[PDB]
Amino acid sequence: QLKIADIADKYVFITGCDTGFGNLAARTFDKKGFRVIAACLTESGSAALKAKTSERLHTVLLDVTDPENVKKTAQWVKSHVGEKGLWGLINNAGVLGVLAPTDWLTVDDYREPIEVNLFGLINVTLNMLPLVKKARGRVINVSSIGGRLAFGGGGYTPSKYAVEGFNDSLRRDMKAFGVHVSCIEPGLFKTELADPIKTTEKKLAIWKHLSPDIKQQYGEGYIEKSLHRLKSNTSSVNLDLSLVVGCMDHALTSLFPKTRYIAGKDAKTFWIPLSHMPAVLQDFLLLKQKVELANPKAV
Amino acid sequence: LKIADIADKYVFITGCDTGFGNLAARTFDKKGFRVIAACLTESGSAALKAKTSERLHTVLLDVTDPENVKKTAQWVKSHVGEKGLWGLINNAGVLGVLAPTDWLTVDDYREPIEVNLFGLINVTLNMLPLVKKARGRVINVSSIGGRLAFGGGGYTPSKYAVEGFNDSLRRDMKAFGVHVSCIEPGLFKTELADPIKTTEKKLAIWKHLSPDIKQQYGEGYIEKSLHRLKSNTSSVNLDLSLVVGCMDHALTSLFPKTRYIAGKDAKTFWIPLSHMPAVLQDFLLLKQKVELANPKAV
Ligand SMILES: NC(=O)C1=CN([C@@H]2O[C@H](COP(=O)(O)OP(=O)(O)OC[C@H]3O[C@@H](n4cnc5c(N)ncnc54)[C@H](O)[C@@H]3O)[C@@H](O)[C@H]2O)C=CC1
Ligand SMILES: NC(=O)C1=CN([C@@H]2O[C@H](COP(=O)(O)OP(=O)(O)OC[C@H]3O[C@@H](n4cnc5c(N)ncnc54)[C@H](O)[C@@H]3O)[C@@H](O)[C@H]2O)C=CC1
Repeated sequence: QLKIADIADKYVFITGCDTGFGNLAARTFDKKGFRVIAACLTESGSAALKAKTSERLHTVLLDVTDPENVKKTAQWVKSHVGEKGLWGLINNAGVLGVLAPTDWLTVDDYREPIEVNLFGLINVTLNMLPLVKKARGRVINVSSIGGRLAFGGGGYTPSKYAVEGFNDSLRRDMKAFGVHVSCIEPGLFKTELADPIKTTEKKLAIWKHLSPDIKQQYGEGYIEKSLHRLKSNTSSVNLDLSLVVGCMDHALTSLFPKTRYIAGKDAKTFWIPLSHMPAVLQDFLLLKQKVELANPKAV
Repeated sequence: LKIADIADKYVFITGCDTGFGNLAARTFDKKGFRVIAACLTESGSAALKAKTSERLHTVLLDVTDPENVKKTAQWVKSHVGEKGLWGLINNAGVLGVLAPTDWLTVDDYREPIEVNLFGLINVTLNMLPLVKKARGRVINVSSIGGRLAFGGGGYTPSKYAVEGFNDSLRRDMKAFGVHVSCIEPGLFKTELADPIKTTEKKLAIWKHLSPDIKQQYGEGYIEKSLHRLKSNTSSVNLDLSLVVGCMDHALTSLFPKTRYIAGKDAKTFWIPLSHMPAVLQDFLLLKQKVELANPKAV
């Protein structure tokens, strides 16, 4: 294979490096000899990341939903990289948000995941884009199988579908500047994103204030019956985060970066294939394992 | 065959002032449905009332106003009583600012996402108990723009998002016998997409654009891009009834489809192109795009 040269002279900006993919990426690209700028949400996230990495790495406190903070951070990066520009932007920061049946939710429940996963990713992209153009560099967007195949109710799937759409508008707009745009679609991975207990604890808070009608339709025990089911399929979840960082690595360092990478044997052989199937067949296969409502005719 | 007792069934349609929503309100009124036509403007609803039977009611709805949506859902709940709401057609939408991504701020993305996604979701969540009651139909108007990305701006993200929400809703509602249909129109002559309106927004943005971007694209880029939009306004459907016919099948068929494609453009070019890898989409979609004056001026 043909890799790029002068990795040591190139800067990579990564969002959400406190935990998960972003943290392993910051550490992996620091070892590789890139100059990493690791955006962290929390002081302890950045202190633990600094403590584990070389002097080539800098950390910045970034909340991607704070437009002043994003603009300041882009100003800082612009001074520091000067005429090298910014070789690599990895939009990794994301949250699950509330995940529940659609008919349990209000529109406000949809706001948080869209604000981080879409608006935050867009604003960071628009603020760094002049620097990535300058370097003729790489924008890497972290999507989800949830951006090709809808999860249950909540803003996560809409936010990820939207990222897929923005990613393609950006790729086509940037082809003229020699800037490559790569979309990464991970399967299910053990990170801090998706915590069966955290997810069940949010469903229970919603249940507490849910109308009598919905409670009668689903039935008492629905939440706990559907946790016994989530836990039946927690074995088939990747613990190897490097399958995703390897994809970021190829998108950063390959002379021929792919427009889409799929991480996880789950994703390559089940989820993405299922995303190409007509809805009749997706609904058939996805609904086979769903908890029966107590009183569906109580409408 | 078709359902029975069309005359006993209510259909709520958003954005009936103009375009698909207007033709749908009129077509379903003629068909003998009891239409509740949500209009953005007083003059939109006065002209719609004036052209339709006494079976039709109009309500003033801004889908981005959550108080207005909740009030309208209360009004509908009283009026349909125990029939519930047989049909919800989420039709209301706007294009927003359409321009190269590197011209835009995040704020430019907000309006189309607020109408096309948040507005559609909030109207859906407020009417859903009534649609469950009727064991009825939710019909979401997407776009080829929700399967294949248009230029920069929030329209394509909003439409991709609708496609995602549509599938979450279909799967959540299968247990209540509620069917969910997604309509993907090609390009149609409505008030949505107006080459002159689109060019007039690009020019206002140009006026405040950084020296760097202006050098890269070059003076005349916008006007060269209008000469090109106007070269391909022949290949734009004038027959809005191709879309309302799809809504009709989704409302009245015992076997409503999960997705309808309207336009010969959409069936034979756009949707096929949406299944191709990016190398091939970018090849075909970029062939006809205005060369930048100084792309290396970065
Ligand atoms: N782990 C999985 O199974 C899947 C993960 N993904 C995506 O991978 C990306 C990374 O998440 P994971 O590493 O899995 O989880 P994680 O929660 O461990 O990492 C997400 C990161 O986002 C940061 N973050 C959250 N809100 C932020 C904000 N407002 N501003 C700045 N940073 C913020 C957190 O500090 C954290 O470092 C996300 O975009 C997620 O949607 C994709 C598909 C599924
Ligand atoms: N016309 C086309 O070629 C295409 C249209 N579509 C979709 O068709 C749908 C209907 O639009 P068209 O009839 O084509 O355009 P249009 O502009 O003629 O109709 C849109 C309707 O939405 C209403 N509306 C706009 N903002 C609103 C708000 N905040 N609250 C309530 N109502 C509001 C307007 O009053 C109007 O009646 C849209 O969702 C659009 O995205 C799909 C693909 C392309």
